[PDB]
Amino acid sequence: VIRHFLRDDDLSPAEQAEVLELAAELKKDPVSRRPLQGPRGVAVIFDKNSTRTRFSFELGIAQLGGHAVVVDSGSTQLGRDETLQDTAKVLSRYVDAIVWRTFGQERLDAMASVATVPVINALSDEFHPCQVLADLQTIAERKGALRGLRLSYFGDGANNMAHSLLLGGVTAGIHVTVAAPEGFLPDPSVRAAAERRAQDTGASVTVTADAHAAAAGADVLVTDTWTSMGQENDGLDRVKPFRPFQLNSRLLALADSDAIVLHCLPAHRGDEITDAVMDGPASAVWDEAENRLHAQKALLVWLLERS
Amino acid sequence: VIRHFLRDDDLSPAEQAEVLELAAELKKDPVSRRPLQGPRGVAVIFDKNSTRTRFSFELGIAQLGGHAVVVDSGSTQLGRDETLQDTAKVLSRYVDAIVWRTFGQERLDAMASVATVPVINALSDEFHPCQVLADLQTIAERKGALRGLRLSYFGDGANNMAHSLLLGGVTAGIHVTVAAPEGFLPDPSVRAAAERRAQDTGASVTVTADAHAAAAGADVLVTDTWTSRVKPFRPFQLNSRLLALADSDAIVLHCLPAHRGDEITDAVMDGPASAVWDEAENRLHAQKALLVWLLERS
Amino acid sequence: SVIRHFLRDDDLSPAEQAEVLELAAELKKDPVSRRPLQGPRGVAVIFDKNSTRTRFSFELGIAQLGGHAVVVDSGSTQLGRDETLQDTAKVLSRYVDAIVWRTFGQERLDAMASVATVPVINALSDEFHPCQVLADLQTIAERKGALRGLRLSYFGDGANNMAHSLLLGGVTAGIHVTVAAPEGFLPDPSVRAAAERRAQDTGASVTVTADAHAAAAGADVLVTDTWTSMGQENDGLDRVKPFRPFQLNSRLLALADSDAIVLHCLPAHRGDEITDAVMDGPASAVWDEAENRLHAQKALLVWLLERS
Repeated sequence: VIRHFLRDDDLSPAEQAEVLELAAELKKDPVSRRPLQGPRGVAVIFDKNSTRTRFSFELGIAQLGGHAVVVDSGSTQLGRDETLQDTAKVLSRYVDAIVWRTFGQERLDAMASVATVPVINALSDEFHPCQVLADLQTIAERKGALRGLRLSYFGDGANNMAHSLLLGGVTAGIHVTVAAPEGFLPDPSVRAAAERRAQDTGASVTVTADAHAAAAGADVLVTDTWTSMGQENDGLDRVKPFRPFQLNSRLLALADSDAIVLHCLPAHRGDEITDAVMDGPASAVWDEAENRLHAQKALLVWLLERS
Repeated sequence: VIRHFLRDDDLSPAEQAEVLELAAELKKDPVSRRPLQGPRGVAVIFDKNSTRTRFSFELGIAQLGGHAVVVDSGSTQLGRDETLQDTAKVLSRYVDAIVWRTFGQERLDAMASVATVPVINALSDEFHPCQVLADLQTIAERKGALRGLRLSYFGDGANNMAHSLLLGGVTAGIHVTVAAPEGFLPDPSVRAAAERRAQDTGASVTVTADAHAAAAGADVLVTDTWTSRVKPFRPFQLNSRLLALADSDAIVLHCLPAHRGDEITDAVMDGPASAVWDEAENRLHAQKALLVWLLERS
Repeated sequence: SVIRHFLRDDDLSPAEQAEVLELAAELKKDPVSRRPLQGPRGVAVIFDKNSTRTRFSFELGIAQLGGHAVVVDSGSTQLGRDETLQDTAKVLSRYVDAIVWRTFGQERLDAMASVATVPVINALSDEFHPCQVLADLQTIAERKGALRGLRLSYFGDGANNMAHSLLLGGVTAGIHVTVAAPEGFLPDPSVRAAAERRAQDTGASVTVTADAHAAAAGADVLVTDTWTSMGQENDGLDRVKPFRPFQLNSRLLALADSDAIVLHCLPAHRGDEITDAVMDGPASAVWDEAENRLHAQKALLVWLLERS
């Protein structure tokens, strides 16, 4: 059985713990594991723009001994000239894993349904699970055991980061709160999956429109841009509902005195997060970005040896 | 004293056999040849979109120890800011071979006239010779000796795949048939070159509008998308009806991407005659063999 | 230690430039003998503008130092739009050991270098092209030996990146540099003054003239470049008539030293700034010059990495 990573709950709590431990080991010894020596190939396909995911996967694959074939948005978007299933079958003959940033989750599901190699979600409309592996590695290295920590996410509660912080966070035993305005709440199916997974780990799920209540006592405060490129023409004012949820100094003062701040980047300073918070002593955004490299190398090692 | 690969007949029958033998060796032992260790560079330039050619060349070059510099069609078109001859001279100072997917064959000829390193056609409007090397490797590993086999291509008989199956097929001793409607027949000078090469190998060339006759007794049945306007080609659809007419143990090939329901049906493409996935894999092995072979002769 | 960047030619002292150029000759002889980036370690190579020579030379050179170039080209969204240049520089510094960047305004390079924790290298900007001039100096040294006291004349637009870098990099090597350009197209005053100060240290000199024949006479090296960059195509000027007298043609080359060599960074517009006869003739060193982008930039990277 081939293991894929299309959503955070694809890993059990025990498996997630294995990946996060390998991530810590690979951060210490970054070229000690060469499962892709040869080089073996890995597909890294971008239907959307990327800086952090592009650099971290391309270099991480190289440091595992492999060669990343990076496909840009200049190539014809996949699924136009042939079925995604046909593409997955041919790519499986060239590479040992397929890393793909795309739109609908169903596109990832289609490729994983027929690929003979692991398929990894490098960002979809619905989830960003490699980002949250790096977030969890960052939280662990700054706070220790993840179980019982309180994490609050602020902004659009139905975007990929909100969904993956729910799923990935409760898998780690984190008490996850999503603070979002009315009409921007997590997908019900994702919320229910996080609630079921939380039963197994002692975690919990909270969804609230009360930003100050979400910030109070939190160990980790997280936010993300409020609007994806596909939502810019959706007809909504996507600024006025979110301003109460801005991660600013006043909000940070409400959290635990030792709280840290995460943001997957790119940040739009002055919108979802302020300069004072992002450049202040609680910010862990640069270590978080670095840990994309280490966490994704661990994920690849782990999937490859189980597939 | 420098060898290029712009069309299938650039290799003699004997040299094609050498490259195909190397392809089988490299498929068994994919990192056993490292002529590009260093790394030395290879340019891989795309004037137009690619999946299979991009992956197969980029990874194949890496597995020869080299480093492919992949130039995308999003980058400024080649020969727009300076002559192709100036580009060829400069690239020859950085890389040991130039792989190029373009349109007009005369562009490939211009590059190859001045480059001091091998130039390889990664797909042109006229030929797709690296695809046919992979096809020949696929046929060989399933049927053994190529000489005397019957291969039929169906559909648009005027495109690069039809031309290269003609030229590369007769170079291997294959009796090649193109089944195509009038107005979409092979270029006469390509057909004439194929008939000429066929005299040396025991091969032959047939061009027919009768898909049933072409399918009857065929050992290899091949098709490709119809446009690069569909009414003339429908009778040449590679479906279960035609396949039922072929020889026992016949192989089905399609260079990809496929438009399922047009030139080929799901039942044929997903059925037990289909070798389209091995065929696509063999782009990697056959192109590595081609590069090894060209580099040691250049 | 401090972090050394290479944004303009004078970022290297004369002694430091000599070290880089010596390393360039050593690496040309033994191209895989230095592996500071083995691992591989990453290097970012970002192109806000098109390139062939800089793209191939940096991507392969980095690989031959053992590293892995992450090449970002113009189809990926332009840097500075999705997030600040400073945020980008901080993030890249966590993934790579150096940042190579072809961009527009020099101030954009200054912004990344202010926050980056790794060397930033100018791979061509509006104001300078210092990696080209390192390759030019390597080529001249190959052909002529000692650079000190040679006479080099550049012809064409006196205010573009190649004129500025030939001034600064040339006098840093002890070369007497002349820029021959029509009035109105003269070097930036602050670059001219900086080159005059640096020339005083090396015994070199700076000359700026509208007299192309006088600039060619006695020269050891004649250099030109295209007259018009993309950003100037719509500046309203006739950018042909003023530059015709400055064309590097056979008549001009005949006025220089009988063993003079000809350089051109490429791409060339044959028939405008240079003629076929000159570019394809025996004085032309343009192909060696292009090849030396590989060697000189490898030397630069080795040198910066060991000091950062």
